[PDB]
Amino acid sequence: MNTVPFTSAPIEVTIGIDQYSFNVKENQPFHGIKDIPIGHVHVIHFQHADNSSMRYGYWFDCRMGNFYIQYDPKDGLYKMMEERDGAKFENIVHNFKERQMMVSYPKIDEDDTWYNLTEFVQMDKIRKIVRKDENQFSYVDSSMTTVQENELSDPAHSLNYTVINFKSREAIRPGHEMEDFLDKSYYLNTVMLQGIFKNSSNYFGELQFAFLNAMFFGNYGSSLQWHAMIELICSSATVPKHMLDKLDEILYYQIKTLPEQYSDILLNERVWNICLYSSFQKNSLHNTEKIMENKYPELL
Amino acid sequence: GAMNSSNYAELFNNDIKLFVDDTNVYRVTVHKTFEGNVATKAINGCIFTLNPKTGHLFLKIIHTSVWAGQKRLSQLAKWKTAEEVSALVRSLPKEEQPKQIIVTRKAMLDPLEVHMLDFPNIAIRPTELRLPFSAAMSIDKLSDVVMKATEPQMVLFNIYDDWLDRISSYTAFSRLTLLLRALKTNEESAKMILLSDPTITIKSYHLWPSFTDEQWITIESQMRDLILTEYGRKYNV
Ligand SMILES: Cc1ccccc1CC(N)=O
Repeated sequence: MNTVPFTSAPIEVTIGIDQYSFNVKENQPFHGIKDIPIGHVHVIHFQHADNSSMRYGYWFDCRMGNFYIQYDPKDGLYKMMEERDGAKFENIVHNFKERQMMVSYPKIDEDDTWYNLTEFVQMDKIRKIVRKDENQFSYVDSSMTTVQENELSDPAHSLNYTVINFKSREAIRPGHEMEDFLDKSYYLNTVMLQGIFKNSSNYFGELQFAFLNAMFFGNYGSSLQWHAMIELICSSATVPKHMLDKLDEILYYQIKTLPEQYSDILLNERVWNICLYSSFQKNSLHNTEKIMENKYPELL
Repeated sequence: GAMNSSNYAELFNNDIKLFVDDTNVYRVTVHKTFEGNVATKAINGCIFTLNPKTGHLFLKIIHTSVWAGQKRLSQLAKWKTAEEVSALVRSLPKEEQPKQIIVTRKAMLDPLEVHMLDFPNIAIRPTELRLPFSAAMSIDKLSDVVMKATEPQMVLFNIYDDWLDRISSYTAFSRLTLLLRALKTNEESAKMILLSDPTITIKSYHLWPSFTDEQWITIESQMRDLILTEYGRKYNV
């Protein structure tokens, strides 16, 4: 079990850690989060009391280093930093724990939610989508645009998701126009899976990372990406059976965890209706179809 | 953007453009089978691809063999249309390719877009106009060449005959749309009006009668009257 200590909490802020969240008062004695499960990526995120705009946060993996948070009064945000000195770090944390100034990662034992939402998400793939190689952790916020969005302005601050475009030469073989447009299997299996992602695990990892950025930061380009990666599978007549079963599980837990009051903006009517009811895979997502029907029957 | 009453004059500028209508590509008669079920029998169709500035009509005849052994023919017809329009553009010299293709039915947008991916600087546009191009098969010479075809065939017609020697494109397109609107709402009456007079003939290579300017005014009035009457009847107004 690892720890992310905080130097201080000088401004009032709502702090999230994965699907959990805590309110912290201005200058409240607060020195971090302990008992963070090892073996998964994590995200620690922030919404200031005075600016409900710009949710922002950091993706990290405690196996990759010792990380802490410190507020920067010049840039006006809580920053993640790495501590290279293992002994300095252990000592800071030990003191803070002894003073019982840390919240505990509040994992129920029965609960697999975070595992299920991050099953295929790997820190090294996050770092290729979010390019800032001097740091071992990745910053994401509400405003960051995707590469694809940028094509239709700052490259250094972009989300480099894999570009999917159903009306593109990459998607459509010359001479197979109608075939490839109505059955995207050659785009899914040959172009994306075999060519770009290499395997379905990396595909699922990017799909899951896009969803989480959409949910935790309201990142609109991430939501576009999540839905595109779902629609590419559902619009393919030929999908490995293991992928379909795993997709049903992935989407079930995403739909389960989504805030009920965000389903209006985070769920695209056309994609979900086409996927659950018209597509080749309308009959391959039983768990996802059942939780969508019993929770968001309005959207459908 | 979509073409409508507001940007109508754009049809007659010097940017090359083509209308494409697919309403007569897949044509069937519906009949009963021996067992009393219903079946379709296809007949020859055509793509109606028209330059509204010049009157060029590239009439691609769609022979019933193109449907043999195919499923979901109404869907396939849209993709066949787009395949043939793309092949027409490719055949055309670069300076003769359109800058826009306006489709008369929005369901042609995605098929044409996908077939035209190699032409990213050709704009594919829908329209809010209810153009009467479906009535093209009420033009006798056009109907005759479609039904007689024994194989796929492209036939080249001036749909304005030589009207452009005396009138502008705008006026020619208005006359064409009026004649076609008339043939669509009451084909029998429309055709009676055009051929009532034995002394007015159709040149061997033209589609419409050789009316003088004054006879065109009478004809156009007769066609307007036909259209308003039918409209009253349609709505009891
Ligand atoms: C179709 C046609 C009609 C009248 C004149 C010239 C043509 C040939 C062309 N547009 O390539």
